[PDB]
Amino acid sequence: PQDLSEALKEATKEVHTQAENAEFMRNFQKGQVTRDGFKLVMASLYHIYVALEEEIERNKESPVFAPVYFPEELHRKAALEQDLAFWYGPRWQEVIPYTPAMQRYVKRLHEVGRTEPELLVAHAYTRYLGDLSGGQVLKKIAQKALDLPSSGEGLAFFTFPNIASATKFKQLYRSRMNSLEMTPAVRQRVIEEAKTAFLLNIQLFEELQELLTH
Ligand code: HEM
Repeated sequence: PQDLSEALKEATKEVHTQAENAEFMRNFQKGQVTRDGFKLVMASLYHIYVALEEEIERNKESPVFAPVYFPEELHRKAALEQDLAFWYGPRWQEVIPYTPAMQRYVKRLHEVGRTEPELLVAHAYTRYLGDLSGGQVLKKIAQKALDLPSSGEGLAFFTFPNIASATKFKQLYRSRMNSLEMTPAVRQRVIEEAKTAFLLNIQLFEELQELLTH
């Protein structure tokens, strides 16, 4: 399609399904998530978003990323810090896992931000528009599965408080994505990088399910 936002959506349909089909996500969707499994995905997300948000800050004034720079609206590191303090306690930094599959994803995010920053939009699309677009169904599942106390914390990640309307915001973000100027080669690489981002998530899911089933 002409618009990058539509090109991305169409090009990643089949890997999104692969993610939906991954065993860990099948189980999450059938509501068979455990607190230990949930904790692991929240730890994963912290590492991913620390790396992604570091590289967005690095490249925020670059013409290859500035049009989609929305820090107040989208930043997730602080929310995940709040959440991990709940799930892993006050010493969470010293005890959260940082696994090889998590490292693989973080490594690629830094390579992209430092040496192929034109591709960073692919990673911000995959994470932010996915977490925003899917956050509604994704949260629903946990709360009814995790039996959390009524302690007012642990799921801040699933609320973007500086977005009053997700629908308006997605429209805006897509608009901005579409205003990026790129050659056909870069556009091709951006699309492939969005597929790569999905596969990095899928391989993570495969690792976490392994870790949880000993
Ligand atoms: C069990 C797994 C998953 C479920 C149930 C699912 C849920 C959703 C929902 C409900 C939407 C709405 C579609 C729309 O935009 O109209 C969607 C969008 C999307 N999700 Fe997921 N998702 C899952 C896995 C993931 C993963 C692992 C990623 C990436 C890390 C992801 C990235 C995306 C993206 C980028 C979109 C937005 C598409 C676009 O508008 O271009 N999803 N997903």
